[PDB]
Amino acid sequence: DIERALSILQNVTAEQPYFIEAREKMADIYLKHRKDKMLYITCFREIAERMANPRSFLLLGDAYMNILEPEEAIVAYEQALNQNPKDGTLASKMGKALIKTHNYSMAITYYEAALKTGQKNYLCYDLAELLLKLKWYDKAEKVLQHALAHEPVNELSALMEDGRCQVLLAKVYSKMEKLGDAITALQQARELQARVLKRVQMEQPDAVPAQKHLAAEICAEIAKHSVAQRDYEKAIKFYREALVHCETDNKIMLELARLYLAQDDPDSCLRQCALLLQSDQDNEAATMMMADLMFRKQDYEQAVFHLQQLLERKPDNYMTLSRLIDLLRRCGKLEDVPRFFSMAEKRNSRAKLEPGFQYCKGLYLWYTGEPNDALRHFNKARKDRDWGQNALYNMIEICLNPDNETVGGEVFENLDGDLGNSTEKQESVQLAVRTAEKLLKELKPQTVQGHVQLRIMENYCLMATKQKSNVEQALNTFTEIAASEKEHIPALLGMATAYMILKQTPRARNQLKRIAKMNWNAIDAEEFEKSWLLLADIYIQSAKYDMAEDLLKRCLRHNRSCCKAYEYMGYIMEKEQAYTDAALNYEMAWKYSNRTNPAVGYKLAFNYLKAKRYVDSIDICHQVLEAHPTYPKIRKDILDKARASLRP
Amino acid sequence: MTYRDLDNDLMKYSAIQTLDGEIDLKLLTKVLAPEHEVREDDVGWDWDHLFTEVSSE
Amino acid sequence: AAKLMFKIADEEAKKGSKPLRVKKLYVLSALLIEQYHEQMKRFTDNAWRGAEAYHFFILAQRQLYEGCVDTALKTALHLKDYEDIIPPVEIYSLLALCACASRAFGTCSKAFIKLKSLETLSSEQKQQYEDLALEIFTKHTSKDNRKPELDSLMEGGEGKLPTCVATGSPITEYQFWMCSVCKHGVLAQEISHYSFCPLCHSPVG
Repeated sequence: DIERALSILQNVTAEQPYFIEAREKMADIYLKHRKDKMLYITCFREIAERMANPRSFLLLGDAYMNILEPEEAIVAYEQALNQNPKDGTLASKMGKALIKTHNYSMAITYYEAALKTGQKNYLCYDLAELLLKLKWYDKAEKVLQHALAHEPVNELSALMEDGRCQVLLAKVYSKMEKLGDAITALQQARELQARVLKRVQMEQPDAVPAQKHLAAEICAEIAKHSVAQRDYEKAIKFYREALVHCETDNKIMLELARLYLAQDDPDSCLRQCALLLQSDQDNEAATMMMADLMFRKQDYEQAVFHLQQLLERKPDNYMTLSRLIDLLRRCGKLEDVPRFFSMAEKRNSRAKLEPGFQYCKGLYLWYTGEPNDALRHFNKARKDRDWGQNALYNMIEICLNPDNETVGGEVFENLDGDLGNSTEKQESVQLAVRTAEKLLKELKPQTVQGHVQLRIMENYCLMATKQKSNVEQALNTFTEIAASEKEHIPALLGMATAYMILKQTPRARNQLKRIAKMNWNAIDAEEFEKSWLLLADIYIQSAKYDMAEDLLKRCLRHNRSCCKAYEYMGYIMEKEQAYTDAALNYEMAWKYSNRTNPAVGYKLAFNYLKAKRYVDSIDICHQVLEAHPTYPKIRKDILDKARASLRP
Repeated sequence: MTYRDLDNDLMKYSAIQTLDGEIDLKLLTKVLAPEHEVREDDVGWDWDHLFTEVSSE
Repeated sequence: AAKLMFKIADEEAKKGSKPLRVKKLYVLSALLIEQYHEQMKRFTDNAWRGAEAYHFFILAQRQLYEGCVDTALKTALHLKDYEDIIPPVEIYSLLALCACASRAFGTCSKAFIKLKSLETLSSEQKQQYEDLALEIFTKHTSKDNRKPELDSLMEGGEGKLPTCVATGSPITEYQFWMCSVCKHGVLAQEISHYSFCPLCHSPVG
């Protein structure tokens, strides 16, 4: 009976009580049932005309916001706020509408007037987060310092308010790089928060979990600032304090797990992972951190299986997928991957369009042996803030080194000359090098470590030019970085590679031995694996093959997929006249080239010929001619001598 | 393929993703159906066929 | 038959299916509602509503790909009426996009306020839309540098002009062509471009 409702509400007029609610109901009915915004607005203008007061003007503002007319909403909030200047809720609703209408100076000055009149706790946050989102972090800093310029008030509310103002000033000081002041502000918040707790326990005990959690979060931020100051022991201490406040907060558990990891306690890290997984089984970071610890403990089957279980809970998960892909690369079990792409596609038909899928797919093709398809799939990801940033680094790897060679390795850079002496290979490769600098210009850094890794890879582009001034500049940046950080593996590999290109091979040799003594880690892993291969080449130049074999096998122990680790080892087995074990290495290199390495194709057929396996040799001579028609030498020497033996 | 040859995957769509070289809209662009499925023709429909076609997809 | 065809058109809309497939599904239903009305000789009373919704949603995207972003904006403004059929996310995303490309950043602000209000969104999604809105607002403004005026009809008090199915804009003509099947109007100039009705694909007459 909509007309019974409207006629009753219309029978409430300017001289009667509750006319505001009656006209709001008329407005609401006309918007719901007649779809009429003008009947809604005229009912609301009747409220403004007949019953002008601060609450009716506030409600009129909110009505105009539901109607998407914020200018009349601001007129309504003005008609309220000039009458009740004490209401911080109205001043904040005023602030919201002024922000939605670019009236930022009015919002700022209303919040300043509310703060100067001593209004409620959150107004420091409203003004600070506004100024922060406007990137005026310095204005927020000065505002929060001015909001703390009083002698600290001993009231339980004011202690907690000043504690939150101090926490918020520390959150701003983080963006100011003022991390010591952030610690002092957080310790001053911890001092205030102790005074809060020692009254709350006696006069407000129902607030204890929230106030303990705020004390935990203060201790967590003190710990974060101490990580940025490289005092990881203070970081463990103040995250242990954050646990002593709250033993079961997901981020505090995960962060002390990260620090038990970072300070080489994998057992206490596994305790925090197990507790976190018991508190929530679907915590992806705890599963992946636990899987990495299983991988470090060589429980690779568990590391895989826990990421597989997490993908069977969450099929569309590009972090867990890309972690599982590298576990399967390091195990040498790449054939298991396509299942997990199909699971994402089955859950989400659009998954193929997503930059994290495109990043995971781009990684796979680089490991199967298709650098062009890897580049195509990385390129589709490349602008994304996570997946595109990580794709760009792998595009730069391919654009620097598309054949994945030891740059300056004498066992193979003295070969390939029928292509390597051509302008076609030279100019196309050097264009890829000179445009890897543009991929590096797309890697905008957000940390000093990001700037250093960026500068190193720009200097890897400068090395890869082989122009002497560029290679000397690269050596100089690498030696400058190594002088600032004597263990910085990507710079030490830079020094060695530049020295090899400069023919200063004795200076390269010691700077690689320097790396070879260090323990491996998952971040420097590729530069470790490259450095061991470049040092193994230099050891083959020295003919001391035993140290090369050790480096090649150490490389395979950290990553069983490495085709170059096998291809160098197969060459040593052929030098040692072990044509069978050479054929085993060449069979892996044939397989993991996706049969695109016809030089290994020749070697594999030739080693089968010498092993008195003439049918197997002829099988491979067909596979080489299939892989490449008109490929030189093989037909006459291998294929026709294997045929000629076949019945003697 | 060069870097420029790959960048063709992004070059055309950038004009819908981006405004004045200052703003990026990609979060909103997730709603868009692709141009070749959004295009329409001056071609007629009949109920038997239109039902058969919609049933065949 | 119309009710079951509408049930499919509703589910396939809510899946986020191909927009033109969903236009075809509501057109199949509307033609069955017309066949039930023919058999006489509030789902009963509004036959073409879902066909209009997906038609104007496709037309706004066509006008965006055509670079005609102010026409895309007018068509996307007309979609405000169809929140019962097309989820508000798609409407106000496409409206915010066309408003931003048009430099109607106040109309874009309207669409962003409408988006953030949605109770189906996470705080993360609300924040992501706010981040984009504030990026636009800080880099240009949160106000219209160029103004659409179609809200002059969409407030409903003065009534509404019929939106042309060929263009997604209100018909200002005093008298004009109307489709003998779906009974929507088209501008007497624009109908000359077509052999079949842009909404229902019936032959023009």
